[PDB]
Amino acid sequence: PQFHVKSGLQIKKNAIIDDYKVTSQVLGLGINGKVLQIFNKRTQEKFALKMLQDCPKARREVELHWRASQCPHIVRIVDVYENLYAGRKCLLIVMECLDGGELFSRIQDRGDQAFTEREASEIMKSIGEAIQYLHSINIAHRDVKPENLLYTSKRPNAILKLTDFGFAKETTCYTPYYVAPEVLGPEKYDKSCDMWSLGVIMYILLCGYPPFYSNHGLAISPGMKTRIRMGQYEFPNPEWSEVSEEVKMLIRNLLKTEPTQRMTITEFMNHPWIMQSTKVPQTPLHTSRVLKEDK
Ligand SMILES: O=C1NCCc2[nH]c(-c3ccnc(-c4cnc5ccccc5c4)c3)cc21
Repeated sequence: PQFHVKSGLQIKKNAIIDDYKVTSQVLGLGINGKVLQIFNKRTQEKFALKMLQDCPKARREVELHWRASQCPHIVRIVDVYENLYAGRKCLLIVMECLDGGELFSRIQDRGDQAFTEREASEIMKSIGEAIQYLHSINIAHRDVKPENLLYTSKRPNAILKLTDFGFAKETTCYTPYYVAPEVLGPEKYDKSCDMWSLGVIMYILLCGYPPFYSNHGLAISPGMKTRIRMGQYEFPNPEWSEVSEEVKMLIRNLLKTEPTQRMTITEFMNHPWIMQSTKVPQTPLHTSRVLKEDK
C-alpha cells in the first residue's frame, strides 16, 4: 500500500454554461483578452475563467498549468472545457479565484502599519516554493511578474499565488550515482530567468521601485534597456541604508547579468534569509509609502 497518484486532466465537452453562471466582470487582461468571473451553479462559489483559442500553444499552457496546480503556491485549475464559440474551438480554463488582488496593491494599502523586512522574506519564500515546485518538475514559468502574484483573499493570513502560464515551457541507466548533471541531457539556461524575476520582485519589495527604472527620452528607455544589460543599479539611501548586507548580497546574486552566474532556486531556498523566514529582523521598510507615489 501507499501510492500517491493524483488524477489526470479531463477536458469537459459540455457547454460550460450548463455548469456555471458567467458574468461580464473582468478579473484580468492578457493577450487572450479578458479573465472573467464566474460562479459554479451547484456550489455557488466564485471562480476565474480564462479563455483561449484551442490550438497547440493553448494546449501546452493548459497542460503545464494542470501539472503545476498541485503546488500550494500556484493558482489551482479546477477544470477545463473545450467548447465551440463562434464556430471556433476553445479552451475554457476554470481556476480558483484570487480576491486579494495583486501583491503590490496589498502592501501599498497598509500605510497604517509598516511593512517589515521579515514580512518580505515570507513573501519571497512563498514565491520561491512556486518556482521551486515548477523547476523540479522541469517547467520554467517565464512570466513571473508582480501582476501575476495575487492573494487568495484580503484577510491578512491570505496565501500568495502565481498565475499565468502563457509563457511557461518544458525544460526536458544503472551506473548513475556519479554522473554530472550536464551529462543528463541539454536544458540550456532557461529557468534562470525565473531567477532574475525573483531578484526584481525582491528589490521592489524592499524599497518600492524597480532596480531598473525608466526616465524617458534617450539613454533613459533605450538606456534603461542597456542599464539592464550592464547590470547597473544602486541600493540608494535612505531606503537601503538600513538593510542587511546579507540581503543586498542575495539580490546581487539574483540580478547577475550572465545567467550561468545566477543562483539556483535550490540555492535560493537554502539561503538563511529565506530559510529562516521566522527569525528575520522585524525591521520597518519604506515600501508601502514609496509605492503610493505614482500616476
Ligand atoms: O492567466 C492570467 N492571464 C492574465 C492575467 C490573469 N489574471 C488571472 C486571475 C486568476 C485568478 N484570479 C484572478 C483575480 C480574481 N479576483 C480579483 C479581484 C480583484 C482584483 C483582481 C482579481 C484577480 C485573476 C489569471 C490571469
